[PDB]
Amino acid sequence: LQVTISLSKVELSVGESKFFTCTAIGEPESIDWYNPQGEKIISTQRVVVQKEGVRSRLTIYNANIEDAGIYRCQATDAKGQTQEATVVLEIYQ
Amino acid sequence: LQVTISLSKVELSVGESKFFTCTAIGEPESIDWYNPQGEKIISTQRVVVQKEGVRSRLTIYNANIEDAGIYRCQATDAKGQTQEATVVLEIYQ
Repeated sequence: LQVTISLSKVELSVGESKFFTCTAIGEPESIDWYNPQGEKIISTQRVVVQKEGVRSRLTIYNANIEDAGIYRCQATDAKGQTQEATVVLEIYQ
Repeated sequence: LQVTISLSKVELSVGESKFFTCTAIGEPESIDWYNPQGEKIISTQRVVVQKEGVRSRLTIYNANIEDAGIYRCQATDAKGQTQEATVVLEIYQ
């Protein structure tokens, strides 16, 4: 048994910060995050991704109105086949 | 491959409404939601749970300050063994 609670869309207020956990059940080889502009997110000082085994944590710090958009988590097994989940970030104020 | 994005805690504003999706990967026989007071949630007019196959959707409508708390999703395989995930609901304003 693996149980998860996931959300379609999350609302954030400017200045707030939140982390999202992505989980690949299977024998996933890689898990990456893609920002609402198509680009694999590389940890910065303010948006960090820390892979915690079979899970990957994207933490958005000090949110701003430009962080809005669809984020993708994308998993990859060892024969190069992918699978993904998307969460929608809204920024208010 | 099964991919999911889940949150530790979600903040809601009074009057707002949001749905949470719980997923049990395995051969889950049942999936139930427990409100922050320990009780299996029974669909009302305002808080509905609709089981969608291997997933269960808890929708909280017209949120109020009393909806705050920890919610549990709890899955049960056919030999009565359980497993769970918890999300934290905060209500502001």
